Amino acid sequence: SEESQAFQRQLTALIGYDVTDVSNVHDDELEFTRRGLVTPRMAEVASRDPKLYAMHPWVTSKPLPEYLWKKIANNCIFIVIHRSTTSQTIKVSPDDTPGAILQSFFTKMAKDFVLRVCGRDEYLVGETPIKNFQWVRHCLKNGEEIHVVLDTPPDPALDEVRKEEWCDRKFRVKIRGIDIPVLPRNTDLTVFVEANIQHGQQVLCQRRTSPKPFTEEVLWNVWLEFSIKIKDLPKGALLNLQIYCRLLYYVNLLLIDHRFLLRRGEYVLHMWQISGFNADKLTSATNPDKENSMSISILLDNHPIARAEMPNQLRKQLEAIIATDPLNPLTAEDKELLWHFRYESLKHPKAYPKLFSSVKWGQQEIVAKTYQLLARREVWDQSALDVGLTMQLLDCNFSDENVRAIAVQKLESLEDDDVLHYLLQLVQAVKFEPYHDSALARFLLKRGLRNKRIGHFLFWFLRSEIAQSRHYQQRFAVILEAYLRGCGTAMLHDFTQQVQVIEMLQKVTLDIKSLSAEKYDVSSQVISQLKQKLENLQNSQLPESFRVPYDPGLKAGALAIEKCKVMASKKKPLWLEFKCADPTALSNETIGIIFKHGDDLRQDMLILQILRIMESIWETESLDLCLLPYGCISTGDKIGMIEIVKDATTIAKIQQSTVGNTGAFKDEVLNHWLKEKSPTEEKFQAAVERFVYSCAGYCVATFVLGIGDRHNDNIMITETGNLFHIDFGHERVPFVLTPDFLFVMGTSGKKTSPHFQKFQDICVKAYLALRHHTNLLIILFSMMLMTGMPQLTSKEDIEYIRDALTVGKNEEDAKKYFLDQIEVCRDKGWTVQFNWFLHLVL
Ligand SMILES: COc1ccc2c(nc(NC(=O)c3cccnc3)[n+]3cc[nH]c23)c1OC
Repeated sequence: SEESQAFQRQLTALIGYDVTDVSNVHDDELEFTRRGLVTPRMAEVASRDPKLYAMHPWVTSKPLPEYLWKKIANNCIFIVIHRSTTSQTIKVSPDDTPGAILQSFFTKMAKDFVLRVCGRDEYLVGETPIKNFQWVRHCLKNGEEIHVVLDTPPDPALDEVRKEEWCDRKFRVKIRGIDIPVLPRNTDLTVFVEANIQHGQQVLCQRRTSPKPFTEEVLWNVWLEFSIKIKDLPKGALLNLQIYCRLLYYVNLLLIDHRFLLRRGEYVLHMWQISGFNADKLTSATNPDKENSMSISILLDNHPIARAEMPNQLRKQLEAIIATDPLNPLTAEDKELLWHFRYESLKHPKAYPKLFSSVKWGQQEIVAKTYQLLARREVWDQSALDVGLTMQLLDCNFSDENVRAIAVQKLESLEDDDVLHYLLQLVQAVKFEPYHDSALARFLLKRGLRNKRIGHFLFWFLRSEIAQSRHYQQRFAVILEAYLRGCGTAMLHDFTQQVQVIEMLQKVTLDIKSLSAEKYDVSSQVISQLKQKLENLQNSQLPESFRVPYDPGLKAGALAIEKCKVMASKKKPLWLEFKCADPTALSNETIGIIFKHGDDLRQDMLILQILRIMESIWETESLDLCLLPYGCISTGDKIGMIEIVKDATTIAKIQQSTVGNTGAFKDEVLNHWLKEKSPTEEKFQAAVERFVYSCAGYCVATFVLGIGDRHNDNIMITETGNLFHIDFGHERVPFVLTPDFLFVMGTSGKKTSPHFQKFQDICVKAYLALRHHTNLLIILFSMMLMTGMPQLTSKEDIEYIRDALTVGKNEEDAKKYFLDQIEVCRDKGWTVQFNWFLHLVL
């Protein structure tokens, strides 16, 4: 058809990659997966409720934390309804449904409709108590009043989805040879090929070639015989082919394909080059740069596939192995114990990761028995979702389809609320699937299509990776295409505007980093063309309005060209401010966006999301630490959108206003600065308060993730007392608790204080609360390192967090350890901060 072509061309542009193009393939797994995804997509599209889909109530089943109940001192919540220029305030109880509210307002004044929040595409509707809406919980936490407009439900027809048209030999590979157009480097060290049979980052078996000269063309013409039988290869096994002299080049080929056939025949595989363990090392994708890249050539000639009583001290040993954290290596002795007593091990949902990584995947009969084992899934199926546990089964240690589906099965009882929390890490976990079609991919697809807020973020998380990693762009592009094919015409339109806006702003942030070298002075000569360039696009190019990618409820309109600037940084970010598109917005404030180029913007995403998780983990134990994890979305290569928090300034800038000299710091400017911004001694008091919580929150959070040692430049504070770290994109100090912080805390040097006793109190409460979730945190950390960073040590980088969380200690030792950290920051005072300036001559 012809309109099926126009729309494909559309999808391509939304995606930033062409899923039909086939220059860089060697089997049809990608196409097959496009076909396979049609079914679950269509099922979820037919299944979802029109009305609730269009309105996407954002809701939770969690209780209201004690610290938000305190703010309804009366069992009544105030809601303010609007006509056009008229308004009225209604008393309501926290167990009231928005249904029970519209009628008690219609009975109120009486001389069909829905309540949507003023200034936003957000809605209070569906059978949920209003205490349970996220907007309502945000308004309470922030002391703001609930503003809502009476209007019509959005026509569900706007989400119209378009109709779619659619034996016993040992294993052996021959290494023919290697080639690369341009070699010239060091000189001539030897070079060899190493072949691994791999399953779940476990090497089943390994053969090398002879060493030989590193010329632009090397040849071996050898059969490498492996020790494994063909019949013993498990589904998901990779042939991992590596070049040394030392690891220089890698590529992978799936030994068994998406059709359960053994891979046979000739290959010429274009390899990836090491930079100078991580998720990139595992990809089945070949390098698409056919011209510059090293290739290897190989031939595959080789086809069907498809209890009693435990003694006492053994149980103790078993149970002691199970109580161990996810990063304690299992001894051979440990593995046999788990395996031989597998059935006793199946009663402990917690044993599952260690049990399934006690399996000899390279023996067919053992795999069989493992599959018979997972048929008895009573205990697993009946245990409560432990997200931590489930993530472990989706990391690089598990390549078995059946082990990974019981993890995914567990994810099914996450409510949208929790999915949104884990959504980025689940997307990144797609990098550990052996095949493009997975239970995990389909979970994401389904949940994305069932809820617009999940859909939206799923679009950007996938597009973020599609634009910046060649290693996985093909896989993620197929998943996104599948998504965009069922999300609906209103969302496609919405997406199209967002992509147009960031693309236009790219041709801008583009030509501007250029105009002043690295000299930090920003000429008005340079803000000349910025303003000119913005005016340009405003007429007949730049969309009327766009959904703010990191805050999808909010609609940005026209630039406020006057307030736009180029920021002072060595990078040259755009400081952009937009008008709100929504005439019902209560405020007149601008939407400020930093548009930033030339940095790993994905690590900032990873870190910020872990922060949000940490807040929720704190929520489950009734704590509020007033983090401010600002919005931040990667749109493409080295480059994206970042939310500007209002009335906020850098600590550094605060230190450079009164005086600003060369490495000099003052203890009282911050405190004084808070007073000058506080119009009442009251509001001043509320500030010192927020500072104590926010300061402690960042100290703990940041200690734990090992990102605590920051320069002043990258710590901010709001006029209203909220501290917050920025720019996580990659003597020492565990965190930033400097004398200027301590002076706000009404303390100095040796002595104590009321606010400082509190600050220590809150740190300890918060720390030991994360230690209750030790395992979840280690798995997120570990996963972040593998799918997020440069190079990292499978036992060194990752183990930082175990020591940071002080694994294996009683609550008392741990409190001590953390309180010692506070003392370390005290001793060093201004030292490290000063060092930065010192070194700018080293
Ligand atoms: C007045 O200058 C700023 C005001 C608010 C800012 C702000 N910067 C923010 N973030 C950043 O500048 C930033 C840079 C690179 C990577 N991530 C975050 N940031 C995140 C939330 N709010 C803000 C301001 O510039 C220093």
